[PDB]
Amino acid sequence: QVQLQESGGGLVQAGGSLRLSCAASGHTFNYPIMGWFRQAPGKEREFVGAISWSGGSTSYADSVKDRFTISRDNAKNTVYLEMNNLKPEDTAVYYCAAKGRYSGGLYYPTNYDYWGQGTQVTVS
Amino acid sequence: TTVFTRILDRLLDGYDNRLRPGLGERVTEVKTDIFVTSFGPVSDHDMEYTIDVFFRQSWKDERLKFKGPMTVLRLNNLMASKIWTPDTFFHNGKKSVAHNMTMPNKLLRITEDGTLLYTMRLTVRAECPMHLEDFPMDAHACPLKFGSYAYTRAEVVYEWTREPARSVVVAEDGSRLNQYDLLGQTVDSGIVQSSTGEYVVMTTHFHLKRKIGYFVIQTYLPCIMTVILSQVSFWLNRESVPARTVFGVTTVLTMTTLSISARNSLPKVAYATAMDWFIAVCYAFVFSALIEFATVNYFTKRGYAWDGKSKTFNSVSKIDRLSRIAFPLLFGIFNLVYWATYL
Amino acid sequence: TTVFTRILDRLLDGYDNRLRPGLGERVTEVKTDIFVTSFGPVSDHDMEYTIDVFFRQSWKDERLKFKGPMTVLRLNNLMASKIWTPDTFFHNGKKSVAHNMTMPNKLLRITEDGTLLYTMRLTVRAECPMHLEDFPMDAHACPLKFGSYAYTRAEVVYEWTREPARSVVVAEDGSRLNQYDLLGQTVDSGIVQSSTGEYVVMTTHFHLKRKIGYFVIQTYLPCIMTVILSQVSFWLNRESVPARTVFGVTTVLTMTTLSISARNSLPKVAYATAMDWFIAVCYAFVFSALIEFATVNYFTKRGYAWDGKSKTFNSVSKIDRLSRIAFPLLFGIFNLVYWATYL
Amino acid sequence: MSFVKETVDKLLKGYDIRLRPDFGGPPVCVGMNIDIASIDMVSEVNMDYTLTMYFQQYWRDKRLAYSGIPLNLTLDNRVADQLWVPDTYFLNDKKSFVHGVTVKNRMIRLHPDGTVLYGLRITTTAACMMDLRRYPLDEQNCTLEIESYGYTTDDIEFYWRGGDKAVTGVERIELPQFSIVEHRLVSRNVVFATGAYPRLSLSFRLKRNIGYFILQTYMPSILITILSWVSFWINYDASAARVALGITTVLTMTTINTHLRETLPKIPYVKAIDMYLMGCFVFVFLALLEYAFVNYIFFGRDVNAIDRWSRIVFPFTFSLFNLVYWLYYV
Amino acid sequence: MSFVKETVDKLLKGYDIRLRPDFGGPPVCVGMNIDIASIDMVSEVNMDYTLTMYFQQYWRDKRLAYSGIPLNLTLDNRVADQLWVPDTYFLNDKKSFVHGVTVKNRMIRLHPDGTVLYGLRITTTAACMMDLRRYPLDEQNCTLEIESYGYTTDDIEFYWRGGDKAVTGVERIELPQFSIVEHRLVSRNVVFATGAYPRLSLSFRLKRNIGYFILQTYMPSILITILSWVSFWINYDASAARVALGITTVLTMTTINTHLRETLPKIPYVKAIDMYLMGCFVFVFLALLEYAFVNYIFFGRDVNAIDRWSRIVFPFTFSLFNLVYWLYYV
Amino acid sequence: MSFVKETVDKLLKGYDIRLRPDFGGPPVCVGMNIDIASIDMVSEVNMDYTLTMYFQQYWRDKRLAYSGIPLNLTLDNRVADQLWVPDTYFLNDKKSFVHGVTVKNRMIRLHPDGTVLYGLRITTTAACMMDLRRYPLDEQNCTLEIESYGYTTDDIEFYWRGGDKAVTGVERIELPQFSIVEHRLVSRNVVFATGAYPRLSLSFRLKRNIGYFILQTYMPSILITILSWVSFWINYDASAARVALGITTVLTMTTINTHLRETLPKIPYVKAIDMYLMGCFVFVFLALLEYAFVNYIFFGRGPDVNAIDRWSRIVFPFTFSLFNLVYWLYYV
Ligand SMILES: *[C@@H]1O[C@H](CO)[C@@H](O[C@@H]2O[C@H](CO)[C@@H](O[C@@H]3O[C@H](CO[C@H]4O[C@H](CO)[C@@H](O)[C@H](O)[C@@H]4O)[C@@H](O)[C@H](O[C@H]4O[C@H](CO)[C@@H](O)[C@H](O)[C@@H]4O)[C@@H]3O)[C@H](O)[C@H]2NC(C)=O)[C@H](O)[C@H]1NC(C)=O
Ligand SMILES: *[C@@H]1O[C@H](CO)[C@@H](O[C@@H]2O[C@H](CO)[C@@H](O[C@@H]3O[C@H](CO[C@H]4O[C@H](CO)[C@@H](O)[C@H](O)[C@@H]4O)[C@@H](O)[C@H](O[C@H]4O[C@H](CO)[C@@H](O)[C@H](O)[C@@H]4O)[C@@H]3O)[C@H](O)[C@H]2NC(C)=O)[C@H](O)[C@H]1NC(C)=O
Ligand SMILES: CCCCCCCC(=O)OC[C@H](COP(=O)(O)O[C@@H]1[C@H](O)[C@H](O)[C@@H](OP(=O)(O)O)[C@H](OP(=O)(O)O)[C@H]1O)OC(=O)CCCCCCC
Ligand SMILES: CCCCCCCC(=O)OC[C@H](COP(=O)(O)O[C@@H]1[C@H](O)[C@H](O)[C@@H](OP(=O)(O)O)[C@H](OP(=O)(O)O)[C@H]1O)OC(=O)CCCCCCC
Ligand SMILES: CCCCCCCCCCCCCCCC
Ligand SMILES: CCCCCCCCCC
Ligand SMILES: [Zn+2]
Repeated sequence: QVQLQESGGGLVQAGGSLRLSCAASGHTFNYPIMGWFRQAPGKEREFVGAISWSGGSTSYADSVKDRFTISRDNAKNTVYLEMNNLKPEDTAVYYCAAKGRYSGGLYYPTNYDYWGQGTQVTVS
Repeated sequence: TTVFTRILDRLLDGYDNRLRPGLGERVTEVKTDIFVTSFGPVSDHDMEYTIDVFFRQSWKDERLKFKGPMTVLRLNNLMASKIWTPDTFFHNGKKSVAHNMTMPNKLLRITEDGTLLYTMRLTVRAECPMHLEDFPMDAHACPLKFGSYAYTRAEVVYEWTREPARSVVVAEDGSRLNQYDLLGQTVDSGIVQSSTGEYVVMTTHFHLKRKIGYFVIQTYLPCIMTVILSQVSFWLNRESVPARTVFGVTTVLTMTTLSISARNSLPKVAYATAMDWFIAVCYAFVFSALIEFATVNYFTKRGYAWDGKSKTFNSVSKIDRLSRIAFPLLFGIFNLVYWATYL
Repeated sequence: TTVFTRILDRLLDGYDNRLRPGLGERVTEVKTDIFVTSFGPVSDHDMEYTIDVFFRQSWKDERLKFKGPMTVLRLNNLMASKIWTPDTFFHNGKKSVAHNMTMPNKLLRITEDGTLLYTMRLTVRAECPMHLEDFPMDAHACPLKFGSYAYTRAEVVYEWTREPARSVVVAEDGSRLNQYDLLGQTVDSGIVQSSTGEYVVMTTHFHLKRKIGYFVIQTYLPCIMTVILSQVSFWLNRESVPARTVFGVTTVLTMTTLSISARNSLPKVAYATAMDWFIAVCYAFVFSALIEFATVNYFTKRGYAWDGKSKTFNSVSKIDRLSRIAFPLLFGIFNLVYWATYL
Repeated sequence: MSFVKETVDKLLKGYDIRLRPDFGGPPVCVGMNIDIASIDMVSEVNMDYTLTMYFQQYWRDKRLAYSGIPLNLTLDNRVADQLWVPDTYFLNDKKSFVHGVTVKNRMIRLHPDGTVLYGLRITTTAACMMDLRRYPLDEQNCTLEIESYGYTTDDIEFYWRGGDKAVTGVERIELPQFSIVEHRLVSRNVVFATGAYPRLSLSFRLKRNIGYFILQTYMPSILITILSWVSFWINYDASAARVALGITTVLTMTTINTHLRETLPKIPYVKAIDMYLMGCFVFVFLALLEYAFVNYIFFGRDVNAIDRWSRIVFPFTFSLFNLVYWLYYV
Repeated sequence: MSFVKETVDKLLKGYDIRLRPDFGGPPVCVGMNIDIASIDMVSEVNMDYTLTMYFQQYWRDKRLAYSGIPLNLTLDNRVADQLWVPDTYFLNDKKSFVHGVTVKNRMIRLHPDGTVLYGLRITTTAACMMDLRRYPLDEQNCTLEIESYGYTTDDIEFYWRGGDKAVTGVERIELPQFSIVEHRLVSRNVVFATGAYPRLSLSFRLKRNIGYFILQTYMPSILITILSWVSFWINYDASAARVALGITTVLTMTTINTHLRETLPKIPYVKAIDMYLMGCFVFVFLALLEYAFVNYIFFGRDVNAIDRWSRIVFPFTFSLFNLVYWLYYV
Repeated sequence: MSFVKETVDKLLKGYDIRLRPDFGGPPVCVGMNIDIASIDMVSEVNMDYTLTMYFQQYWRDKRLAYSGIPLNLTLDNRVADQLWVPDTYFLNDKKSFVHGVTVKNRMIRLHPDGTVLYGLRITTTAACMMDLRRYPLDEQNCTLEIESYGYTTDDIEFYWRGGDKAVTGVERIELPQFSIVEHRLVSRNVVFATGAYPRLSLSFRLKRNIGYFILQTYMPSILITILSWVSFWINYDASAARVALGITTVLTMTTINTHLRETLPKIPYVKAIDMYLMGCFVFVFLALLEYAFVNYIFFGRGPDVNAIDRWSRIVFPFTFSLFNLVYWLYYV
């Protein structure tokens, strides 16, 4: 199994930057792909980004692209979500999820086995 | 020719090859025998062996009775594929070959009574699980099992054409083994139960014994001589520190060279074989010979040796005097236990 | 699209693909050209090379004339197999692949005149016998021959589409060689006689030259520096017997390590090449240097070296003084004779 | 005999193989069980394994129901070409084939109600991405993913037939280098751009046998390291003896490291065995480097003090290194 | 099922696979997307990589338009042999196949408006010319070239269906020796004397992981080269100790160099690693020469000066050699 | 082509492939010749060789006789599937195939009298049992056995077409490791319980080349052994020099033997090369053991020495010569 806990959320003024960290323990090698989602107050979970095991490959949602970045550190088993130029729409609960090696596409929450209790980020 | 030609065209009239002979009426009995033309190489790394055979199967199909001048018909390759034949397969086969050069190496004959003799030439790779604990002094029984893939014993039963011992025949020049001797084989049959029902299994075990002469000259003898050479240091004077340090340290490097090469020949298993223990003990002996001199040198008082013409001199170490007996004796004892245990 | 559809059906009306065009009437003239997409790797061990080509053949079949709105017709892979095409094969081919991904990589175009252009994408392994006596300074002309398998020159004749030099084209980025340089190519044609008749053969030779920079830094320089090192011993004082014995003997072991690895790169050929002879001479020079010291030591009298202050002392060996000149010079001469011979 | 022949002809007369059972209706439920004949190779270089298994699929096809024959019809395997079969494939397989001697190892057995039993003997090389950080103390988890290629969960559904007994033969498997600690059967749905698909997973947990590596790899390195400390018990003035011992143990350590084929030189990234061998290499390197100080600080300029401490620090530090290493990797 | 069966038979009846959609009209636009499964191997000896993917082609064929059925017909893979499909091939493909277990890994999906979706599960070995001069610090760019065999842009057009998202699964790639730095999609027309031919290119950039070579190659060579300097701190008259050290370091360095030649993938031309090993071999060769000079200038004819000088120049020059090496290669 | 098309279609009209020429009559005589293209590989480990060849078969079929055309009709190779061909196979072939680029490398050529020429380009891996006791000084005899799968000599008879000229291309074969010394053609009728069966055998005698082993195995071993004798010429008191010489030669000798085990083709039984390496290892082992005796007698039992070394300066060179004479005479 894998256990995920997000951190770094808080209040940031619009146009600023923020960094979220997700700490993973357990069979992290069995679930090499880490994806970031966000839950708006009313809408469903929306795919934000993902990163491979080596970390050289990444993918982001179209709207979030060119503002967010994802980095990985297998030594510390942590994935970071550096969010820049925050917007009011970005306010949502950001979840960290782990996907198995053969689970289909990145944008579908049903394909991720383990989730964290997403930290809250609100933009004023 | 016309009489012969008419029978062939008539034979498959109304014949359904999707149904086994005597379907829903009785059990189709298949009499089989094998002629091993060459018991091919055995691979310890892959735990498999090759075998070239003429696989022969015989059974009866009343639907193929015929009357005419000739009592036997040789069916064509196209005709052979139009009729029902047993779906025999090899249970432990890995990747078999049916030879198709220049034509398909198959032949199907039919007697007037409806008896079908069906032969084919096959090269079979089969699984031979090997327990290499006693390597290189191990023996194995490589099996060869076959039976019907689809038909349970209530439908198709196999049997040996003659006595089971005389049904699998090996050519006198068939043994193509470099590292084994083919002692013999045992031929048996039984029943196997699976998720789809019970099936008849025809089995053959080839008993193999590994030749040891290669490993004595390659591994055991050099290792024994290296151990002997490490003890020869006990007979040098204690004052020759550089000579006995080089002697001991370089004998260790010789064992490492021998020890590494011996494993590279072994198949990639992850348990200790017989040769692993012999190499480990030889390593300990050569290691202990250099530790012994560390103790001897720790009690040498004078850096000069006896000058040959006699000022006091070092006595001959009691550690050396005893080691000249304990080390050869302990190593000799270890060899009796090792060689008696495995031979 | 109806007009196009009708022409296709009418073309193969009565066409007999068992008979070549102009059978019993004239000689079929096939015009060929080759485009080499990649001159694949060359295997010295297997003595073969890979080549990926677009093989183009053009000939005339009056039985496939047509009239319609178009002047060129593309035939489906099923249609292409319905007509006569040259039975071209590669004489020195070992195992060739006609690519079939995603579809068959073939194309047959017919012009209203009856001319057929037939292209296929192939990967060919070809036999390239190599004379490795000059290795690593060897050059080879790897051939590529093709012709009709069954038709003699009285029936099918092959010609290059344009000037033989310009009929075989190698893509600029097509050189996929690691240890060779593709110097160039010569394109020829001729007649080869066999037991079945005289056949036309189209031949292409690719001239390869082995890059030597690798073996200079892996083999030659370490050997040269080890031979030089064995001669540095001549300049040590004659009283340091352990040092000069260790010096000479370990250079022999170092040469052995170099010699063993140097032959691993060489293909497993059972004859001697130009690198073996260079290593054998370096082995002999290192061996002789240790024999030189054995003779020097035989004439050493006093076991103590010069004290550094001034009782008599040994004189510098005349064998050493001469060996300091003869050994470097003789090795120098060998190198000039060796390199001038092979370069 | 003709009555059975006539019956089979009726079933295939007008049978449409391009259309699945209950086309447009509820999805056809396909139950699967596997008998594992053997696991042959488990290669870290290629990161895969070979698997020979008997693969059975069960489904109900009303078009193939027959009456008046109180028997299950086992038919010539060549009839499988005239029936609809699930488009099942192994999502992570690298190369696989169905055995074909003496005939294709394929079985089709019908039942009166229309149930079809479709069995194949398959050897498949499957990708198993192995984690070799802790090698040779590593534990692997190799899977076999069974999925429908074309049909979504609206058309076809999978299930393990017999629950956790749907896979047999695992207990009989013997691997020269691993032991099958456990195996699991999972069933789930995977969602793609083209829709959700049924998935069946079979996974094994492999624990590597460590006893062999102790004698082969770890033990020789340990002994050579202890040998290098023999230098601390030789007189400071025995320069020839102590340098010869020091440099020859360094040579021995390189010899072990270079052509120890159990080090997996063909897989280039750092493993636990690599750290240990280099840990021992650093120690023998320092034991010879210690004599440079001892020799210099006497002849170049206390001399027994450095040797006196090394007789404790080196044995003590090496045990501390071993303690930290084994705890970290075990 | 009969209604759909007759609907399908209606489509194929009179169908001509030999004619492309919109024959004689505008070129047929074929959209393509790839779902990468894995890059199993990347070999420098053969200079190629093995790729597993789901290769999808998407185009419109009016002859396959069907009405009355509000569903996208997912058909048996064998129906693909009765339709027209593009003659797409991979230009740099050395060997490839479609997986065939349990059935041929092929998919055909029709849509009411005549749109065809065509998927294949392909393993292909594609040629990748590599520049290994900077090996192991090299970065490789391996591509896949997709082309039409016998059509020009007047008949068929290619595009990446979905823009830069036409290729997915890149994050699935797990190469032990490399890391995928980037990938690109290129769409272009290749103009020859015979016309213009559509071309699609998928390319990956690979960065080799260096950590393995630090432990395995560079670090041992640095420690052996340092060990050869221990000679400078020993007495000039300890000839046996100083010769044994120098000559055994030379033997150790050759052992590292020669056996590394066997473990590494036999690239026969000078690389970055070759220059470093030869650099370290020259340094230990020169250290042994240093003692020969010291021994000769004493017994054959100051002496302490040469050792004092060598204690500084050798470490300093080796540091300079490393500085020039890593700047010129990193 | 109109007349030829009628003639060709006429011959195959009513042709029954299932029946042999002269069915129910005298046995059909099938002449064979082989044109060898190359002998690609000869592996001691697998005990087999790979052979590419052009394999021709000639027989007369009166059902295919045609008149009025003064030409030998070469027909598209696919027509072979419509004719009766011999059921010939290679009894000791492991893996074989017909080349198929660009088309199947196959030929059918009819002749007016009915003679059929049927040719294939075959690459076959054939089993060759090898006696490697005298390796690398061994001579091998590999064969190719050609037999009829179904028929007996009452039905089909084989012969080499052209006698000893049947097989060609041998002189052009180049092997990196062997040299073709001879080849023979044998025709015989094997007898079993079923009856007599036709058999043709093509055999080659391969004599391994020795140049590589002289420079790589024998020469290095000889020089190391001679080097070990240098200890006999050093003073008994030079213990550090004689032991270092003695033990380093032992190390060198094992390095040769262990490294010349993974490069060689892994034949696990005692060969001539093994015996020579083992003998040299014993000689260097004995040379080092000699100094232990010299050291012990002086330092151990001192409270003679030159005699043991002086005697060793003759016996060791002499006995090594005697060992070499026996080895080469026994193995050559
Ligand atoms: C390289 O790749 C090509 C394909 O790109 C391969 O060639 C294809 O091979 C497949 C079979 O593997 C062919 O598929 C077959 O098509 C037939 C088409 O029928 C034609 O004729 C009928 C009757 O006149 C017409 O009605 C019809 O319109 C067509 O003109 C089908 O009839 C076949 O179905 C039969 O076999 C299948 C399989 O056993 C059964 O399921 C069916 O019930 C039926 O019995 C079949 O679908 C395909 O047509 C080929 N393409 C081409 C262009 O020829 C090559 O084989 C491959 N090369 C190698 C070496 O692998
Ligand atoms: C090798 O590594 C792989 C991962 O790569 C492991 O595979 C995982 O195995 C676990 C089981 O050990 C799987 O988890 C189980 O999944 C079942 C199916 O989930 C589907 O259906 C549920 C609804 O029933 C959906 O919610 C879900 O989205 C899926 O569609 C669940 O039914 C199981 O539930 C069990 O546990 C939960 C608590 O976690 C309980 O609430 C349940 O009541 C029940 O007890 C379970 O969650 C997991 O899906 C697998 N992952 C992948 C990627 O396949 C292998 O186990 C491992 N091999 C070994 C030998 O260890
Ligand atoms: C791995 C072995 C570990 C052994 C650990 C052993 C550790 C240990 O305690 O050794 C002490 C001693 C070494 O004896 P050894 O002969 O080597 O040394 C003599 C000893 O020190 C005498 O006491 C000295 O005379 P003196 O009276 O002082 O004037 C004599 O000096 P010199 O007059 O000649 O100049 C020395 O040469 O050994 C034993 O007593 C047991 C021998 C059998 C041991 C059997 C072990 C197998
Ligand atoms: C492979 C070499 C084979 C050599 C074979 C053997 C060749 C051979 O004859 O060697 C011995 C001889 C002497 O060699 P070397 O100089 O080493 O020995 C000196 C010599 O013995 C004097 O006679 C001694 O003086 P004295 O008179 O007692 O006062 C002197 O002692 P000391 O005064 O210093 O105390 C010794 O050092 O060498 C040559 O003349 C070189 C020949 C050319 C050899 C050229 C070789 C390249
Ligand atoms: C392009 C080919 C380059 C080949 C380089 C060979 C260099 C050989 C140098 C030999 C020097 C010997 C000096 C001996 C001094 C004692
Ligand atoms: C498997 C654990 C081995 C630990 C060896 C420690 C040796 C310490 C010597 C002082
Ligand atoms: Zn080695």
